[PDB]
Amino acid sequence: VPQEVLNLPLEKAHEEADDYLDHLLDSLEELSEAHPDCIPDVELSHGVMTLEIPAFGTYVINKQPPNKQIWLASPLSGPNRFDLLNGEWVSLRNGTKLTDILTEEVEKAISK
Amino acid sequence: VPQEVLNLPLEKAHEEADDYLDHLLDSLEELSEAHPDCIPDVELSHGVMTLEIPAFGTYVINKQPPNKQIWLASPLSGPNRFDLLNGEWVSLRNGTKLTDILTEEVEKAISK
Amino acid sequence: VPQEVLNLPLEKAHEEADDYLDHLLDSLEELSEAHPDCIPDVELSHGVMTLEIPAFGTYVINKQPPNKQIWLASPLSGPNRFDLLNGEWVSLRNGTKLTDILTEEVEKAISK
Ligand SMILES: [Co+2]
Ligand SMILES: [Co+2]
Ligand SMILES: [Co+2]
Repeated sequence: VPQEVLNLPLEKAHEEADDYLDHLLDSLEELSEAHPDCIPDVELSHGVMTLEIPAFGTYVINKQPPNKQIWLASPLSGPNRFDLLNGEWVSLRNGTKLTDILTEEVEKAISK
Repeated sequence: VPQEVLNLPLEKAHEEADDYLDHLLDSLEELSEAHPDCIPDVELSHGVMTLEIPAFGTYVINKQPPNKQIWLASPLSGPNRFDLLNGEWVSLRNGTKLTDILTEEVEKAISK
Repeated sequence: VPQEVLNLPLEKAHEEADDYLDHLLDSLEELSEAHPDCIPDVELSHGVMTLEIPAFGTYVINKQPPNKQIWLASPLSGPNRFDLLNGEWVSLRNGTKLTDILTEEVEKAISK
């Protein structure tokens, strides 16, 4: 019934997971230079993001319906799922930032 | 297969968000007296509740499918989304009770 | 587009609730010996598990779509719903492990 809501420059919020992934893509395809191209490819299609790291295998990162929201399948650290706590994404299993998991794993490759 | 469950005075639980909103409506349309009618209207239709506060703009409060459950769009403090912690509703972003956000904002109007 | 993901021995993850319930069933139908058969039956069909405890009434335990995931209806302690925290399931209301609720309630029967 109210109008003084839809004459605002109105907008559907983003999906909180969607926003993480897009920020990860340009953070990661930027890191897709600091390899001797031994982390050669990262692609994101429809909330599925694949990350080729030949040293370990291939990563798959998902948007997922909840008992939680972002799903990580690590060729190295295994599978894990994450939901928002205080505005960072966190393992339901134990509570670790996936930011940290990815961070560590990515840079364990740069060593090689 | 068991009967001694359905000869109980049986009942579908409520939606936890639904219960919050109904409690907010009579808490707020009661506060729709303690204004010099400068918070003139509050309506709740189908899990959408609008709150007119001319001083700031119009509030919209939603039931929402999860990465969390109650969605707040504040003409003043902006958007935010909330899920249950220990039986109160809490910003996924930072962890603040929306009870508090609403409380503060409502009474920042009573000042005027 | 990537193959070196689907020539892995691939697998859909389980539902975190599903895994809890299956572990509860054999933990409970094992306890369906340590009664003077006064906790005579426990059945699990399609993510609905019923538990007959004549002393108190019948329990129903559910897989549920979220503002949380496992739903408990206790003939004794009432209803409650639970989501993962740090890999254990926890009352949204107050934060107690349902493991504990069930544990206590089950063994309050063994007293009799
Ligand atoms: Co969480
Ligand atoms: Co929460
Ligand atoms: Co929780």
